[PDB]
Amino acid sequence: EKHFKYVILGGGVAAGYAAREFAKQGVKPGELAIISKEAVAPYERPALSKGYLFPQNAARLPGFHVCVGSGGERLLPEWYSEKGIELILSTEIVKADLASKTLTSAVGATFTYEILIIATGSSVIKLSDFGTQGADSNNILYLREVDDADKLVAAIQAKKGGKAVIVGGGYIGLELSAALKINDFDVTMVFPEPWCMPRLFTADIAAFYESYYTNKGVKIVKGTVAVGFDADANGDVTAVNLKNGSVLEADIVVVGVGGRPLTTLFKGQVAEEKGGIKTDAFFETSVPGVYAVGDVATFPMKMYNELRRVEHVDHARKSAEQAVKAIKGKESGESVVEYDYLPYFYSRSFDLGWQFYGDNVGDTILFGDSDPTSAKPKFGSYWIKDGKVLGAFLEGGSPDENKAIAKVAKTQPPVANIEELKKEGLQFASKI
Ligand SMILES: Cc1cc2nc3c(=O)[nH]c(=O)nc-3n(C[C@H](O)[C@H](O)[C@H](O)COP(=O)(O)OP(=O)(O)OC[C@H]3O[C@@H](n4cnc5c(N)ncnc54)[C@H](O)[C@@H]3O)c2cc1C
Ligand SMILES: NC(=O)c1ccc[n+]([C@@H]2O[C@H](COP(=O)([O-])OP(=O)(O)OC[C@H]3O[C@@H](n4cnc5c(N)ncnc54)[C@H](O)[C@@H]3O)[C@@H](O)[C@H]2O)c1
Repeated sequence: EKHFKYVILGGGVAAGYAAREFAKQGVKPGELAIISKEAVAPYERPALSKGYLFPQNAARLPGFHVCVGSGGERLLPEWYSEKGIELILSTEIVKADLASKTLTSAVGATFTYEILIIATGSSVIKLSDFGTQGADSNNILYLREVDDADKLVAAIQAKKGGKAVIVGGGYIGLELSAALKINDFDVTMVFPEPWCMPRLFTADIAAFYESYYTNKGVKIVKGTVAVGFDADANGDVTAVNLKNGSVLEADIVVVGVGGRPLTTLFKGQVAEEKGGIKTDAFFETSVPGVYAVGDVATFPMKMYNELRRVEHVDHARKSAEQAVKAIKGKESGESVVEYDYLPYFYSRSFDLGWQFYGDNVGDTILFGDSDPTSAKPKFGSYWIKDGKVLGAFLEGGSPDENKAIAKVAKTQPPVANIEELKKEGLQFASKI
């Protein structure tokens, strides 16, 4: 039975960035523990679907421990022990009782706390959820944690030069389709929607990336779903059966069909909304002394005057920081300001890299070029509602251009002339 003044439950992005903030805020040896079911210290999860899969110069632990993903210092296991912050690894909590402030591990150990930070992130929706036949065949893989990534690297090696089917057209789908093609697989991506990345992309943006990918040799099958998987006598996947009637041969299948916030330990004990744990502007739940951050939190997004849940990395880092600031502020008598987040999303495919800021609401225009067979692609999009820019996307931007579009999203400037916005889209951003 161990007690700590502060317990972070989960050892991911938000956990690590919260530890770093606790350090900055003066935490003392013996005050803080992090409990994680993973066997390693907090790391930059984004590396797992990018640099981890590169066929050379790949990312590997301990290189991508937090906080190197945002250009900060690296927090190795030794940083935590030198600060007297205890890492309790390979420990999965299976029961949380918020009244008695007690956590229980699968093996029966118990942990009590005074303040709890719920940083349990998301799990992955699985094809067993859809009732897809044969979905338990071997070499049908999902990607969330570094153990998953290691299985994937192992399959990439064992099936070298084979066929991969990627089930899903979101973030995992785009990144993994690219990764498998770069590792010399024949790759087909399958999804039900009419264009990829429906959670952000417009039809116009999606067409650029889908043409890019098919020019690289990736096949895309839209408007269908998997209905079953053939397997061999060892139970290893051999083929994906589609609802449209097509059967795709496959040595590896990777699935990216959505994440789910891991809130199940807390059902009934805290207020929920939009699938996550409802919080205030300081990441406090409906239970005092219990905070939720990162992917599990539904919080007030001040600039859009709405409750939202964000399932991306920038928010996991900044929410973690805000929570610790609020906790420390409450212990002194000190005021903290309400979280004021600008959504920042990004991804990379092959030699492409885009950034998006703000809100994808209103009607869209493109600017730049747009031609996927251009020497060096560089184009963007503005989302315009009520005469003002609410969202901005840019592929191929310099650091100054990226900062400029972020300033557009943050300040929501009015648009006088649309044709002058489309010719000179970034001149507009730079004048803001
Ligand atoms: C492969 C991959 C690539 C990504 N890349 C990007 C990207 O490029 N850009 C971007 O904006 N976003 C990206 N994301 C999303 C981003 O990483 C998440 O928003 C971020 O990790 C959320 O941080 P978190 O702390 O809330 O959760 P997570 O980092 O998932 O951390 C949750 C932690 O809690 C542990 N946990 C859960 N339940 C328990 C329990 N019961 N007991 C003990 N431990 C538990 C988990 O094992 C894990 O350590 C990506 C996600 C994935 C999966
Ligand atoms: N660059 C990034 O921001 C980035 C990269 C990797 C992962 N992630 C995160 O990791 C989590 C997992 O990503 P994800 O791509 O699984 O989810 P996502 O929410 O980004 O995409 C879900 C996708 O599942 C597909 N889908 C739904 N039903 C399906 C079906 N029946 N059959 C085939 N496809 C179906 C859709 O094409 C949809 O695009 C999310 O939180 C995501 O934000 C983010």
